[PDB]
Amino acid sequence: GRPVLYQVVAQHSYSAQGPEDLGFRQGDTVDVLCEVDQAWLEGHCDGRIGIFPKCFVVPA
Repeated sequence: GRPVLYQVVAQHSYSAQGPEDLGFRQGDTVDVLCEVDQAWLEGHCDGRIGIFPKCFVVPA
């Protein structure tokens, strides 16, 4: 299992283009699973797991 580092809140919406992407709505809570890169995070939301830009979320 992937432990949840912390939760973040989406400040901007984001639509997933492929299966590696995590999409979400503005206001969704996201469970961060990996601090991938300077600009990318891996997380879970609504059963889905994927990566997304760090600049779309703020700490929960």
